Amino acid sequence: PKKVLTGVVVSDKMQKTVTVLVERQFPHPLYGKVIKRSKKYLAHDPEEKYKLGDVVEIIESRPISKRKRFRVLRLVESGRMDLVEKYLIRRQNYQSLSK
Amino acid sequence: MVKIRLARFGSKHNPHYRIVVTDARRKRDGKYIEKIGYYDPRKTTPDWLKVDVERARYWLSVGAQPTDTARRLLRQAGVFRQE
Amino acid sequence: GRYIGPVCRLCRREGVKLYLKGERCYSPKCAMERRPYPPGQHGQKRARRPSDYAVRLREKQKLRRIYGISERQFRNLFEEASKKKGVTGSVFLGLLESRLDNVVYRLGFAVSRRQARQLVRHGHITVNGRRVDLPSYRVRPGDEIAVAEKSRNLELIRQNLEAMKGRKVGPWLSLDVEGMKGKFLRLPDREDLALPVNEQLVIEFYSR
Amino acid sequence: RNLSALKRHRQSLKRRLRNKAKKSAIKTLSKKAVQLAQEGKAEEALKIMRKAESLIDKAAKGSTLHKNAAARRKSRLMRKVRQLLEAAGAPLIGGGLSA
RNA sequence: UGGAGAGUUUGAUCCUGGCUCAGGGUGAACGCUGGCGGCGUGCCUAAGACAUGCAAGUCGUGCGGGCCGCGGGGUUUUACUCCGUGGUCAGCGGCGGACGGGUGAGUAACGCGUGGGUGACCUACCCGGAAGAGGGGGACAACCCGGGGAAACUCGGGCUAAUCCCCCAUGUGGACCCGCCCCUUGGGGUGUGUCCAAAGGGCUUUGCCCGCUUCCGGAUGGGCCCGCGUCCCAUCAGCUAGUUGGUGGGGUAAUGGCCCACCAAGGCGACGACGGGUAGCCGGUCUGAGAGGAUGGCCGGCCACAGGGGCACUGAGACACGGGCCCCACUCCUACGGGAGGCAGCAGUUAGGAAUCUUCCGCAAUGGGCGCAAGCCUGACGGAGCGACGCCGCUUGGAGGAAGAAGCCCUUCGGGGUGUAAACUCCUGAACCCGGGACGAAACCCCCGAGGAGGGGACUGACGGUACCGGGGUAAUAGCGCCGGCCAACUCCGUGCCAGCAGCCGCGGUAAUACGGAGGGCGCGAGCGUUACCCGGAUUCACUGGGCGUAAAGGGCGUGUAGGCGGCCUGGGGCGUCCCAUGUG
RNA sequence: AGCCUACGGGCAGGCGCCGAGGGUAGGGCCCGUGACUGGGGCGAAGUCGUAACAAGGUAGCUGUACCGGAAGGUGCGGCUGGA
Ligand SMILES: [Mg+2]
Ligand SMILES: [Mg+2]
Ligand SMILES: [Mg+2]
Ligand SMILES: [Mg+2]
Ligand SMILES: [Mg+2]
Ligand SMILES: [Mg+2]
Ligand SMILES: [Mg+2]
Ligand SMILES: [Mg+2]
Ligand SMILES: [Mg+2]
Ligand SMILES: [Mg+2]
Ligand SMILES: [Mg+2]
Ligand SMILES: [Mg+2]
Ligand SMILES: [Mg+2]
Ligand SMILES: [Mg+2]
Ligand SMILES: [Mg+2]
Ligand SMILES: [Mg+2]
Ligand SMILES: [Mg+2]
Ligand SMILES: [Mg+2]
Ligand SMILES: [Mg+2]
Ligand SMILES: [Mg+2]
Ligand SMILES: [Mg+2]
Ligand SMILES: [Mg+2]
Ligand SMILES: [Mg+2]
Ligand SMILES: [Mg+2]
Ligand SMILES: [Mg+2]
Ligand SMILES: [Mg+2]
Ligand SMILES: [Mg+2]
Ligand SMILES: [Mg+2]
Ligand SMILES: [Mg+2]
Ligand SMILES: [Mg+2]
Ligand SMILES: [Mg+2]
Ligand SMILES: [Mg+2]
Ligand SMILES: [Mg+2]
Ligand SMILES: [Mg+2]
Ligand SMILES: [Mg+2]
Ligand SMILES: [Mg+2]
Ligand SMILES: [Mg+2]
Ligand SMILES: [Mg+2]
Ligand SMILES: [Mg+2]
Ligand SMILES: [Mg+2]
Ligand SMILES: [Mg+2]
Ligand SMILES: [Mg+2]
Ligand SMILES: [Mg+2]
Ligand SMILES: [Mg+2]
Ligand SMILES: [Mg+2]
Ligand SMILES: [Mg+2]
Ligand SMILES: [Mg+2]
Ligand SMILES: [Mg+2]
Ligand SMILES: [Mg+2]
Ligand SMILES: [Mg+2]
Ligand SMILES: [Mg+2]
Ligand SMILES: [Mg+2]
Ligand SMILES: [Mg+2]
Ligand SMILES: [Mg+2]
Ligand SMILES: [Mg+2]
Ligand SMILES: [Mg+2]
Ligand SMILES: [Mg+2]
Ligand SMILES: [Mg+2]
Ligand SMILES: [Mg+2]
Ligand SMILES: [Mg+2]
Ligand SMILES: [Mg+2]
Ligand SMILES: [Mg+2]
Ligand SMILES: [Mg+2]
Ligand SMILES: [Mg+2]
Ligand SMILES: [Mg+2]
Ligand SMILES: [Mg+2]
Ligand SMILES: [Mg+2]
Ligand SMILES: [Mg+2]
Ligand SMILES: [Mg+2]
Ligand SMILES: [Mg+2]
Ligand SMILES: [Mg+2]
Ligand SMILES: [Mg+2]
Ligand SMILES: [Mg+2]
Ligand SMILES: [Mg+2]
Ligand SMILES: [Mg+2]
Ligand SMILES: [Mg+2]
Ligand SMILES: [Mg+2]
Ligand SMILES: [Mg+2]
Ligand SMILES: [Mg+2]
Ligand SMILES: [Mg+2]
Ligand SMILES: [Mg+2]
Ligand SMILES: [Mg+2]
Ligand SMILES: [Mg+2]
Ligand SMILES: [Mg+2]
Ligand SMILES: [Mg+2]
Ligand SMILES: [Mg+2]
Ligand SMILES: [Mg+2]
Ligand SMILES: [Mg+2]
Ligand SMILES: [Mg+2]
Ligand SMILES: [Mg+2]
Ligand SMILES: [Mg+2]
Ligand SMILES: [Mg+2]
Ligand SMILES: [Mg+2]
Ligand SMILES: [Mg+2]
Ligand SMILES: [Mg+2]
Ligand SMILES: [Mg+2]
Ligand SMILES: [Mg+2]
Ligand SMILES: [Mg+2]
Ligand SMILES: [Mg+2]
Ligand SMILES: [Mg+2]
Ligand SMILES: [Mg+2]
Ligand SMILES: [Mg+2]
Ligand SMILES: [Mg+2]
Ligand SMILES: [Mg+2]
Ligand SMILES: [Mg+2]
Ligand SMILES: [Mg+2]
Ligand SMILES: [Mg+2]
Ligand SMILES: [Mg+2]
Ligand SMILES: [Mg+2]
Ligand SMILES: [Mg+2]
Ligand SMILES: [Mg+2]
Ligand SMILES: [Mg+2]
Ligand SMILES: [Mg+2]
Ligand SMILES: [Mg+2]
Ligand SMILES: [Mg+2]
Ligand SMILES: [Mg+2]
Ligand SMILES: [Mg+2]
Ligand SMILES: [Mg+2]
Ligand SMILES: [Mg+2]
Ligand SMILES: [Mg+2]
Ligand SMILES: [Mg+2]
Ligand SMILES: [Mg+2]
Ligand SMILES: [Mg+2]
Ligand SMILES: [Mg+2]
Ligand SMILES: [Mg+2]
Ligand SMILES: [Mg+2]
Ligand SMILES: [Mg+2]
Ligand SMILES: [Mg+2]
Ligand SMILES: [Mg+2]
Ligand SMILES: [Mg+2]
Ligand SMILES: [Mg+2]
Ligand SMILES: [Mg+2]
Ligand SMILES: [Mg+2]
Ligand SMILES: [Mg+2]
Ligand SMILES: [Mg+2]
Ligand SMILES: [Mg+2]
Ligand SMILES: [Mg+2]
Ligand SMILES: [Mg+2]
Ligand SMILES: [Mg+2]
Ligand SMILES: [Mg+2]
Ligand SMILES: [Mg+2]
Ligand SMILES: [Mg+2]
Ligand SMILES: [Mg+2]
Ligand SMILES: [Mg+2]
Ligand SMILES: [Mg+2]
Ligand SMILES: [Mg+2]
Ligand SMILES: [Mg+2]
Ligand SMILES: [Mg+2]
Ligand SMILES: [Mg+2]
Ligand SMILES: [Mg+2]
Ligand SMILES: [Mg+2]
Ligand SMILES: [Mg+2]
Ligand SMILES: [Mg+2]
Ligand SMILES: [Mg+2]
Ligand SMILES: [Mg+2]
Ligand SMILES: [Mg+2]
Ligand SMILES: [Mg+2]
Ligand SMILES: [Mg+2]
Ligand SMILES: [Mg+2]
Ligand SMILES: [Mg+2]
Ligand SMILES: [Mg+2]
Ligand SMILES: [Mg+2]
Ligand SMILES: [Mg+2]
Ligand SMILES: [Mg+2]
Ligand SMILES: [Mg+2]
Ligand SMILES: [Mg+2]
Ligand SMILES: [Mg+2]
Ligand SMILES: [Mg+2]
Ligand SMILES: [Mg+2]
Ligand SMILES: [Mg+2]
Ligand SMILES: [Mg+2]
Ligand SMILES: [Mg+2]
Ligand SMILES: [Mg+2]
Ligand SMILES: [Mg+2]
Ligand SMILES: [Mg+2]
Ligand SMILES: [Mg+2]
Ligand SMILES: [Mg+2]
Ligand SMILES: [Mg+2]
Ligand SMILES: [Mg+2]
Ligand SMILES: [Mg+2]
Ligand SMILES: [Mg+2]
Ligand SMILES: [Mg+2]
Ligand SMILES: [Mg+2]
Ligand SMILES: [Mg+2]
Ligand SMILES: [Mg+2]
Ligand SMILES: [Mg+2]
Ligand SMILES: [Mg+2]
Ligand SMILES: [Mg+2]
Ligand SMILES: [Mg+2]
Ligand SMILES: [Mg+2]
Ligand SMILES: [Mg+2]
Ligand SMILES: [Mg+2]
Ligand SMILES: [Mg+2]
Ligand SMILES: [Mg+2]
Ligand SMILES: [Mg+2]
Ligand SMILES: [Mg+2]
Ligand SMILES: [Mg+2]
Ligand SMILES: [Mg+2]
Ligand SMILES: [Mg+2]
Ligand SMILES: [Mg+2]
Ligand SMILES: [Mg+2]
Ligand SMILES: [Mg+2]
Ligand SMILES: [Mg+2]
Ligand SMILES: [Mg+2]
Ligand SMILES: [Mg+2]
Ligand SMILES: [Mg+2]
Ligand SMILES: [Mg+2]
Ligand SMILES: [Mg+2]
Ligand SMILES: [Mg+2]
Ligand SMILES: [Mg+2]
Ligand SMILES: [Mg+2]
Ligand SMILES: [Mg+2]
Ligand SMILES: [Mg+2]
Ligand SMILES: [Mg+2]
Ligand SMILES: [Mg+2]
Ligand SMILES: [Mg+2]
Ligand SMILES: [Mg+2]
Ligand SMILES: [Mg+2]
Ligand SMILES: [Mg+2]
Ligand SMILES: [Mg+2]
Ligand SMILES: [Mg+2]
Ligand SMILES: [Mg+2]
Ligand SMILES: [Mg+2]
Ligand SMILES: [Mg+2]
Ligand SMILES: [Mg+2]
Ligand SMILES: [Mg+2]
Ligand SMILES: [Mg+2]
Ligand SMILES: [Mg+2]
Ligand SMILES: [Mg+2]
Ligand SMILES: [Mg+2]
Ligand SMILES: [Mg+2]
Ligand SMILES: [Mg+2]
Ligand SMILES: [Mg+2]
Ligand SMILES: [Mg+2]
Ligand SMILES: [Mg+2]
Ligand SMILES: [Mg+2]
Ligand SMILES: [Mg+2]
Ligand SMILES: [Mg+2]
Ligand SMILES: [Mg+2]
Ligand SMILES: [Mg+2]
Ligand SMILES: [Mg+2]
Ligand SMILES: [Mg+2]
Ligand SMILES: [Mg+2]
Ligand SMILES: [Mg+2]
Ligand SMILES: [Mg+2]
Ligand SMILES: [Mg+2]
Ligand SMILES: [Mg+2]
Ligand SMILES: [Mg+2]
Ligand SMILES: [Mg+2]
Ligand SMILES: [Mg+2]
Ligand SMILES: [Mg+2]
Ligand SMILES: [Mg+2]
Ligand SMILES: [Mg+2]
Ligand SMILES: [Mg+2]
Ligand SMILES: [Mg+2]
Ligand SMILES: [Zn+2]
Repeated sequence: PKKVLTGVVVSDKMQKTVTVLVERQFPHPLYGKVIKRSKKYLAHDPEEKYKLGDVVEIIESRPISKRKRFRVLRLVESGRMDLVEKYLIRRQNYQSLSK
Repeated sequence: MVKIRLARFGSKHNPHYRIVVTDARRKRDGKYIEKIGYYDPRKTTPDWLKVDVERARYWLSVGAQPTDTARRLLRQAGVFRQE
Repeated sequence: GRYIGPVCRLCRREGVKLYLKGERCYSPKCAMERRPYPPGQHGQKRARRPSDYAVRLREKQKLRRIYGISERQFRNLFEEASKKKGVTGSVFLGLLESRLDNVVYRLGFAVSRRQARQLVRHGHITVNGRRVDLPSYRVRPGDEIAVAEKSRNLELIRQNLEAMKGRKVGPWLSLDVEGMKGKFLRLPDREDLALPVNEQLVIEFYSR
Repeated sequence: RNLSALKRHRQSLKRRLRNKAKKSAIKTLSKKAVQLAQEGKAEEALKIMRKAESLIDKAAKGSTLHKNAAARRKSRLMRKVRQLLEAAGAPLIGGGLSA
């Protein structure tokens, strides 16, 4: 109840807010192979104490804004830009797709 | 308010009511809060009636409401006899 | 509505003796023993090699003709015989001999499986002291399959039952020639039945 | 077709008037007070505030304004009157707000 | 506890490979045919248009009055009008009209499903608990007068009642600013100040009851939010100004860019954003060995809509199918100023279509609304009607009866076949006639008790003289498909690549078991076939369970990004994985 | 500036915001259709040659380029699925 999950911060540009990226894995319905999948969450940070590259725990909470519906609960471990880079690079490549 | 009443079942000409608590606004034969007993209006069998008086007491207390014919069946099932 | 019509032609087609009728089928012909070959203009021509289907078919129809029962009914049983755990082959036969009108024949009250149905519909029958006219009736074990009150005194009934005494019948059956009563001791059995039909053939036929 | 559902409609019209009339008095009285509050005259800016708080709860009895909405008004209402008079004045009248 | 394949590429073979068929299924329709009954089911198309009738009201125990009855009169007596009572018509007032009933248009969405959150919320009537009702005042319909209008309706003037509206008091308690305490999102407790209550009606009248006011709790219902699951196109690759977030405010029952001012410059996307296309979703349903595939009509749950499109009002609850307003289209009335209407409720009509029903009975039952109750209303519902449309039961007889009638068919002219088949004999007795005849119906209500528990007493059946029981009792419809191989079933004649058949392979050009008729046969049977659609077979999108040297298929070759995958040993964590219990399902 | 009023205020009315829809203009997608035209498929007989299957009577095929009524020919390089 009041779901809670862990993920890395990938954005802090917003006022009193951070974007958290959370992975999750599970067996493919027909092919079994444990496949990964993830999703960004806008979290409420009423002090911007949490910063880029921070791994955290966000909890289901009362609606703060249009997209914000989770407050950051606690810092899991600081500094992990390596993960942020993966997500940023994943983005970079999108440029190399259009026409 | 919440009611205790009979929802028809069984074939045509073969009625087989089912004592139950549901909201009055339900559609009779609709989705009910919980069954509390059955009652065959033709006694085609020995157990032509039955009630779980355990919970039936609970419902009447929390604020339930029987039909006047759900009254007959509960009374007969000895729900109001206290001693 | 059941069969109706030339039955001994069936005797001839399946090639086997089908004991449907009374006296005749024991006389010098169930139609047979005078025309052992099949009906039609041919029949007595060099017989043609039969397909797997021919076999599974006939062996199936032979069992159906035997009980002189409908295709819709016959089928609804086979499937019902599958749901039940226990050798579907033998079980299906089981549900067959439990069929009321048939009980009446195996209890000797009738000369034919067909005249058995007649006696039944016309209501000359009872089961635990209650008239019944539906040949379909599934006779449970331990049932007083007696002749009807009114029916007792009757040229046929008396005659059939009279002829019946002494003749011990049915390992799972109990004839009481006294009150013309009889009981379904229990569901029959694999070897308690004898019939010119490999039941496995019918199983294979209804696989398609 | 003469279904006397218009019995209800004729009523809803008589009703709508009482509701609107009740509510306008509130809004206007509420403003007439806060304007006196920001201005300075606490001697009566509060005198009017009581008249509001009452008039609110008044209609709050009826089918008009109801629920926590009665509070929501009285909240923001006397909330604003406090800060306005708080702009140099001190709670002159004992009425309304509690020191 | 469950798994079958065949035909067709060649002179022949093996393999590859497509096509086709046998199966099951249907809200079906069409052809031919058609006896009985029970339970079911029945506009899938034009969310096109609808004549008529019926579908939501009820309370005189909230209040005044109009009309009409019956009982009484009134003041010493009379005008009369007063009282009592019953009905009735509207009005004021209360509760219900948001349920129930219909439809799939729209919606690709927290819509739905599933599991959770709400310290961010509401909840009429019902139940439990705490406390309270003193006093005063007002208005508007009905009614009366006048006037406008064809009508619908409407303007002005004048009285009046109340559980309608309003002021004053008591404040159990509650609301709000502020402080403190505790807890931690707006949860709970407390102090000072301010603010808020109420309606009477009935009877067996000093007593009981229906009702009213405030607060807390419960039950039920519901709003909002979140994880995950939910269609085709990548020949849609980039998307975005309320756009993403912040502060303050607006609005709501409540969170939130839901709306607003100011600020910051962000939010989303190959894990498929944006765009286009299609679609109500589910429990379930159909198929399949299963894994899968397909599907959402009947029933139940949720949603959305009520000719199209907006909007708010009343209310606990609505943007409200049979309420209100505006615009658009259609219908109708008009005296041209103006006015009325909404079947996707039940029947029925019309258009469309291959195709989908009775303008029936009844509130007796169940359920719903209102009422102290009596009772009232209820096309919800319970029944009946029509349609082989589906499922199931069932009839057209049963036993005897010739080395075998007649007729027809074949013939090696000896005979063979239909064939125990028919006739005939006997036996039973669908239909029909007569008698009897329900269950469903005990509670509301009435006395005993106390108006409780308990006991006792009485009323009510549409279906229906129906089911069913008993007595009498007549032998009493049979079709349709197929017969070359798949594939059960063969001969005669006609026809001569003609007429025609055909699901694939193929048949017919004088000798056709394939065309047409006949005889016979096979298969089903009140049905049989046909067309359409879905799964199957199809192991042919292959996870289960396929392949790529020559049969369709390795990129012309490298480098490398994201992704996917990764050696031996020791320890920590316990996400995946696994076991148990429990909740839900 | 009308109405109500216990004079505190209310109603009506007015203005503005948004606003159904309508109008004008310009873009995007999709559908129907269009003289004429391009190739593709099928059909009793057709006309012209004979490129391919055997050295197919110049080994064939292929990418490309130019040329020719037509298959096709030839140049350059490639393949053997030719010797
Ligand atoms: Mg798991
Ligand atoms: Mg926001
Ligand atoms: Mg915010
Ligand atoms: Mg590039
Ligand atoms: Mg691209
Ligand atoms: Mg490009
Ligand atoms: Mg482009
Ligand atoms: Mg239920
Ligand atoms: Mg009753
Ligand atoms: Mg069938
Ligand atoms: Mg009898
Ligand atoms: Mg099978
Ligand atoms: Mg199979
Ligand atoms: Mg109306
Ligand atoms: Mg009325
Ligand atoms: Mg009303
Ligand atoms: Mg096993
Ligand atoms: Mg099986
Ligand atoms: Mg082929
Ligand atoms: Mg061929
Ligand atoms: Mg070939
Ligand atoms: Mg060949
Ligand atoms: Mg060849
Ligand atoms: Mg060859
Ligand atoms: Mg093949
Ligand atoms: Mg195919
Ligand atoms: Mg089929
Ligand atoms: Mg259908
Ligand atoms: Mg027809
Ligand atoms: Mg049914
Ligand atoms: Mg029917
Ligand atoms: Mg429709
Ligand atoms: Mg449909
Ligand atoms: Mg229509
Ligand atoms: Mg009616
Ligand atoms: Mg009504
Ligand atoms: Mg009505
Ligand atoms: Mg009178
Ligand atoms: Mg009178
Ligand atoms: Mg009189
Ligand atoms: Mg007189
Ligand atoms: Mg008088
Ligand atoms: Mg007079
Ligand atoms: Mg009177
Ligand atoms: Mg009245
Ligand atoms: Mg009223
Ligand atoms: Mg009330
Ligand atoms: Mg509804
Ligand atoms: Mg509905
Ligand atoms: Mg219905
Ligand atoms: Mg229904
Ligand atoms: Mg309808
Ligand atoms: Mg309908
Ligand atoms: Mg649909
Ligand atoms: Mg949702
Ligand atoms: Mg969602
Ligand atoms: Mg959800
Ligand atoms: Mg949920
Ligand atoms: Mg749940
Ligand atoms: Mg919830
Ligand atoms: Mg509540
Ligand atoms: Mg609740
Ligand atoms: Mg209510
Ligand atoms: Mg209470
Ligand atoms: Mg209290
Ligand atoms: Mg007034
Ligand atoms: Mg008036
Ligand atoms: Mg007057
Ligand atoms: Mg006139
Ligand atoms: Mg007046
Ligand atoms: Mg008055
Ligand atoms: Mg008065
Ligand atoms: Mg008064
Ligand atoms: Mg303290
Ligand atoms: Mg404390
Ligand atoms: Mg607090
Ligand atoms: Mg509280
Ligand atoms: Mg406080
Ligand atoms: Mg005061
Ligand atoms: Mg007061
Ligand atoms: Mg007195
Ligand atoms: Mg008293
Ligand atoms: Mg008394
Ligand atoms: Mg009362
Ligand atoms: Mg408490
Ligand atoms: Mg509690
Ligand atoms: Mg409550
Ligand atoms: Mg609700
Ligand atoms: Mg909830
Ligand atoms: Mg709500
Ligand atoms: Mg899921
Ligand atoms: Mg989703
Ligand atoms: Mg699905
Ligand atoms: Mg695509
Ligand atoms: Mg395209
Ligand atoms: Mg594009
Ligand atoms: Mg792009
Ligand atoms: Mg662009
Ligand atoms: Mg802006
Ligand atoms: Mg805010
Ligand atoms: Mg509210
Ligand atoms: Mg707020
Ligand atoms: Mg927005
Ligand atoms: Mg804000
Ligand atoms: Mg703004
Ligand atoms: Mg602005
Ligand atoms: Mg700012
Ligand atoms: Mg700045
Ligand atoms: Mg700036
Ligand atoms: Mg800026
Ligand atoms: Mg940018
Ligand atoms: Mg950007
Ligand atoms: Mg993603
Ligand atoms: Mg896409
Ligand atoms: Mg559909
Ligand atoms: Mg839809
Ligand atoms: Mg499913
Ligand atoms: Mg289906
Ligand atoms: Mg299965
Ligand atoms: Mg399945
Ligand atoms: Mg359908
Ligand atoms: Mg329908
Ligand atoms: Mg709409
Ligand atoms: Mg509309
Ligand atoms: Mg209400
Ligand atoms: Mg509303
Ligand atoms: Mg709506
Ligand atoms: Mg409505
Ligand atoms: Mg509306
Ligand atoms: Mg309607
Ligand atoms: Mg209304
Ligand atoms: Mg118009
Ligand atoms: Mg006209
Ligand atoms: Mg006219
Ligand atoms: Mg006219
Ligand atoms: Mg005129
Ligand atoms: Mg005129
Ligand atoms: Mg005018
Ligand atoms: Mg007009
Ligand atoms: Mg209709
Ligand atoms: Mg109508
Ligand atoms: Mg209808
Ligand atoms: Mg119709
Ligand atoms: Mg029609
Ligand atoms: Mg037509
Ligand atoms: Mg019907
Ligand atoms: Mg009832
Ligand atoms: Mg009732
Ligand atoms: Mg009484
Ligand atoms: Mg009455
Ligand atoms: Mg009525
Ligand atoms: Mg009726
Ligand atoms: Mg009905
Ligand atoms: Mg038919
Ligand atoms: Mg017909
Ligand atoms: Mg049948
Ligand atoms: Mg002889
Ligand atoms: Mg012969
Ligand atoms: Mg002969
Ligand atoms: Mg003959
Ligand atoms: Mg011959
Ligand atoms: Mg001859
Ligand atoms: Mg011979
Ligand atoms: Mg002869
Ligand atoms: Mg004769
Ligand atoms: Mg005899
Ligand atoms: Mg005779
Ligand atoms: Mg008899
Ligand atoms: Mg009869
Ligand atoms: Mg009779
Ligand atoms: Mg009688
Ligand atoms: Mg009762
Ligand atoms: Mg009683
Ligand atoms: Mg009743
Ligand atoms: Mg009642
Ligand atoms: Mg008494
Ligand atoms: Mg009494
Ligand atoms: Mg009692
Ligand atoms: Mg009767
Ligand atoms: Mg009757
Ligand atoms: Mg009679
Ligand atoms: Mg006779
Ligand atoms: Mg006959
Ligand atoms: Mg006969
Ligand atoms: Mg066939
Ligand atoms: Mg054949
Ligand atoms: Mg054939
Ligand atoms: Mg065949
Ligand atoms: Mg065939
Ligand atoms: Mg000809
Ligand atoms: Mg000829
Ligand atoms: Mg010939
Ligand atoms: Mg030939
Ligand atoms: Mg032929
Ligand atoms: Mg024939
Ligand atoms: Mg069939
Ligand atoms: Mg068919
Ligand atoms: Mg389809
Ligand atoms: Mg298929
Ligand atoms: Mg296959
Ligand atoms: Mg195939
Ligand atoms: Mg394939
Ligand atoms: Mg295959
Ligand atoms: Mg796969
Ligand atoms: Mg393969
Ligand atoms: Mg190749
Ligand atoms: Mg290669
Ligand atoms: Mg290649
Ligand atoms: Mg290549
Ligand atoms: Mg390339
Ligand atoms: Mg690189
Ligand atoms: Mg790269
Ligand atoms: Mg990697
Ligand atoms: Mg490893
Ligand atoms: Mg790894
Ligand atoms: Mg080691
Ligand atoms: Mg290791
Ligand atoms: Mg170590
Ligand atoms: Mg390890
Ligand atoms: Mg774990
Ligand atoms: Mg364990
Ligand atoms: Mg377990
Ligand atoms: Mg479990
Ligand atoms: Mg459980
Ligand atoms: Mg469990
Ligand atoms: Mg269960
Ligand atoms: Mg003054
Ligand atoms: Mg606005
Ligand atoms: Mg604007
Ligand atoms: Mg527009
Ligand atoms: Mg516009
Ligand atoms: Mg426009
Ligand atoms: Mg222009
Ligand atoms: Mg289009
Ligand atoms: Mg064009
Ligand atoms: Mg062109
Ligand atoms: Mg052309
Ligand atoms: Mg073609
Ligand atoms: Mg052609
Ligand atoms: Mg050459
Ligand atoms: Mg040559
Ligand atoms: Mg040459
Ligand atoms: Mg050369
Ligand atoms: Mg060569
Ligand atoms: Mg070339
Ligand atoms: Mg090429
Ligand atoms: Mg030339
Ligand atoms: Mg040319
Ligand atoms: Mg040249
Ligand atoms: Mg070369
Ligand atoms: Mg090379
Ligand atoms: Mg080379
Ligand atoms: Mg070479
Ligand atoms: Mg060669
Ligand atoms: Mg060589
Ligand atoms: Zn025989």
